[PDB]
Amino acid sequence: MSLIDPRAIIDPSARLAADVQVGPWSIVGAEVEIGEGTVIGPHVVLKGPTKIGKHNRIYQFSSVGEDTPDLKYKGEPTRLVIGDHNVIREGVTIHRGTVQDRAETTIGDHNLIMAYAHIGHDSVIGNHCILVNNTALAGHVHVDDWAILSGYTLVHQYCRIGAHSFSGMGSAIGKDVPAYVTVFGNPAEARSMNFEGMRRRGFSSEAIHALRRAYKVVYRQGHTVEEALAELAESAAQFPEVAVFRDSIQSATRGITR
Amino acid sequence: MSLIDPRAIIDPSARLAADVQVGPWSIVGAEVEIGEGTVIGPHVVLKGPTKIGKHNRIYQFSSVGEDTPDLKYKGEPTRLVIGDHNVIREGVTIHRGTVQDRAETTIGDHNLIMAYAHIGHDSVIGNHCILVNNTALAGHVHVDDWAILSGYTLVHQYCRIGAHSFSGMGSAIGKDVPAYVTVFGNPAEARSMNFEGMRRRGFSSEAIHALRRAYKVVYRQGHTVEEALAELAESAAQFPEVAVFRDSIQSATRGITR
Amino acid sequence: SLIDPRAIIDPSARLAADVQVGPWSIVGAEVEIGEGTVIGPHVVLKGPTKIGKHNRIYQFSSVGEDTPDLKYKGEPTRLVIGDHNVIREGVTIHRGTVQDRAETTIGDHNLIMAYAHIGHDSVIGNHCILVNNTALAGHVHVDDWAILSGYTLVHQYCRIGAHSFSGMGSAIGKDVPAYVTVFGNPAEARSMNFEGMRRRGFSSEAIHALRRAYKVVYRQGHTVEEALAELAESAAQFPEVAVFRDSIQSATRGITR
Ligand SMILES: CNC(=O)CN(Cc1ccc(-n2cncn2)cc1)C(=O)CSc1ccccc1Cl
Ligand SMILES: CNC(=O)CN(Cc1ccc(-n2cncn2)cc1)C(=O)CSc1ccccc1Cl
Ligand SMILES: CNC(=O)CN(Cc1ccc(-n2cncn2)cc1)C(=O)CSc1ccccc1Cl
Repeated sequence: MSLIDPRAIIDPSARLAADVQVGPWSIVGAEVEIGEGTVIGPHVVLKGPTKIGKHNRIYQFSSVGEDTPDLKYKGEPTRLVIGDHNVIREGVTIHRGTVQDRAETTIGDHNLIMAYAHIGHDSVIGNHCILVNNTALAGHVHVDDWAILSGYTLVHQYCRIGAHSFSGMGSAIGKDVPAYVTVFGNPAEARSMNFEGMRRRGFSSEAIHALRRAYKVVYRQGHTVEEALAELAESAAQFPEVAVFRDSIQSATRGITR
Repeated sequence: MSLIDPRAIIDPSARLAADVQVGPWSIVGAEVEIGEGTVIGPHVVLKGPTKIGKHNRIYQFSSVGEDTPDLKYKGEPTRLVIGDHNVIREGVTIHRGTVQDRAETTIGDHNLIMAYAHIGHDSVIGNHCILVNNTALAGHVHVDDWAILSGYTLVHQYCRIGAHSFSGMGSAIGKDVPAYVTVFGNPAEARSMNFEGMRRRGFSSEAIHALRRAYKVVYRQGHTVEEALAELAESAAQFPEVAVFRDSIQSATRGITR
Repeated sequence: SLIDPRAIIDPSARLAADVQVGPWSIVGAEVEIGEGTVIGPHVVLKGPTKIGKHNRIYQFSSVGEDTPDLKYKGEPTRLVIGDHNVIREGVTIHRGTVQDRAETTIGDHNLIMAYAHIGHDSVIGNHCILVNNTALAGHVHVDDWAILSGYTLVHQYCRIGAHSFSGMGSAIGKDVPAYVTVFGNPAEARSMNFEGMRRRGFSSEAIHALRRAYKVVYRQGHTVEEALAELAESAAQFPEVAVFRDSIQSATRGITR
């Protein structure tokens, strides 16, 4: 046994750390860089320019670093960056960026991306996220830390998925999801907050209550989004956790001079 | 000429019956057992401990016997069991069980599992079922005989799908589906009974009528589930087919002491 | 050479001189591939299949496979693909059945994105876009310039009209008239694909005529028969409206009442 299967294809211009493993019938294309302790399964296609960090696991039938088919993209040298300790399951597609945004699709650390998920050009994923089977980010999607997207969740171009937020299965998301919020259906509707998530992060009980009141201000009291932001000001100064929620709504809603 | 492609990989500890066929670039991992007359296509990944029965057909890009990514599972030696005369189409994922249930994902006989379907840990499928393209069982799902799940049907953890039942396409099922019942939408709603299915099994005309009346008792007459079960008692003693229906509702609805 | 030594080419396959085939791809019996086409790695082609010129087919695609429909009993049905198509990763395309025309057919300049499914006997025109995980159950006709957003599902026998547009996660169970936009599960008509008309450089008079046509069919309490009658004037005035009328016409025979 060697760590790189003789049946794999490694481009001369690829750069692999010493203890990387690559399974049989995998392609590591030009300008792919792979960090210490990462494991590429069999039947994987990597394409560049792509940087993959340390201790990742990528499973069979995944195409990572492919060009978007968007007719916007004309063959420019855009990037894909993946951090550390990620798991990418079978059949996942991840596309590199486009020059019209930041020229980079980026993924953080400790993420779990389950089978057949799609991560479109220019998307940005944080840390500790979970994208369940067949979740699809159309492009330019920002997913902040600890978010969970249930299976077959679809996200339109440019949407922001907030920290600790949660989508139900078969959700079709067309607007930002504020931090902590749970959404369901097609089209997606806000229902509650992800209290399970807050429990696991060990939030105080006072903070959990504050976040429920915050939900009610925004969603259950007839406030416009402007009026809600004003009402949340007190509660956001009292609790770092509520400030995250206010900040996610703030940055979603410029509006127009009326 | 041998029936196992020289380009395939067969683990020393795998056990294949005499006339098994394996296509090129397929992996038959450690502790996989394959029965008489089964055909593995090209580009298939089998992983163990897995037992596959006789006269199965498994198509390209399928990963059968993989570990769930559920953070619940910590690497214990769980099983997958597949029966006889099944067809598993391209890109299907089937996961082995978890110690927290029965340590076994199990599939019966004569099933058709179409492209890109997912069968989660600890799920149990009976005989003569059809899972259409991209049907997903989240885990611990029991599918009883002759069920049909239309394309892109999603099923939450722990749901029971009844015998001869039928889901429409893009269904999102969160509670049990009684036998014979047809459900549609996200979230799934009961609509009618799968009379097409009863026709194919050659049910008597008296039994079909009895099952329609049974549907009406449970769904269209303002009965509580307890009151419906009581009303069905007569009809379930008269017809084996109605007993299947009553039994599926019975075993769905312990409830809580009120 | 342009054919990877790690690929498998059946003796009975017929490849034009400058076809490229990636490693670990199978070009099965009775597959024909035209000038300038590129097959990626890890592709499975099966026949009888005819693929035209300047196509690009990506990894993990199974093109020309038999339907699993229990209707089909192993007869030699066909798949035909035209010119300048792009088929992205993981796409499945099935050949036809003897119970229809024995042929699944795809035109020119189409883009079929990852994990899309094209069921037996479906017919796709030109310039269409099927986005990730779009699924045509079978016998589906998609006319020119249609766009099906991601995870759009289409029931057997539906006609998707020219320039029509489905929103994401649409579940389509009846015909979609030309130009119409539909959304949801079950799919509902909302408006017309004006963006699409802009790109084709339709006249401004034609765009207006098509909006009025939408209103006749959908927003004025007309039966479909009454709408067709009302559209007759406007369809003679504008080729673009005739496409719309014709899509509704051919959707609605009905029964003698
Ligand atoms: C266990 N809970 C559920 O399965 C509910 N869930 C959210 C969810 C799922 C998984 C996790 N984690 C897994 N490892 C750690 N966390 C967390 C939340 C869904 O996405 C349901 S749908 C589905 C589920 C699985 C496969 C296909 C489909 Cl379609
Ligand atoms: C033939 N009938 C349908 O196709 C209707 N239906 C239920 C259904 C489907 C198949 C079967 N069988 C196949 N062999 C025997 N039975 C029976 C009922 C759907 O799943 C439509 S959606 C769909 C259909 C096909 C591919 C992708 C998608 Cl998304
Ligand atoms: C950029 N436009 C959108 O992504 C909106 N849209 C329709 C659409 C999409 C793309 C195109 N084109 C691409 N090249 C040329 N045209 C046109 C219309 C969706 O389908 C969203 S969902 C989706 C999108 C992509 C992957 C997975 C999924 Cl789920």
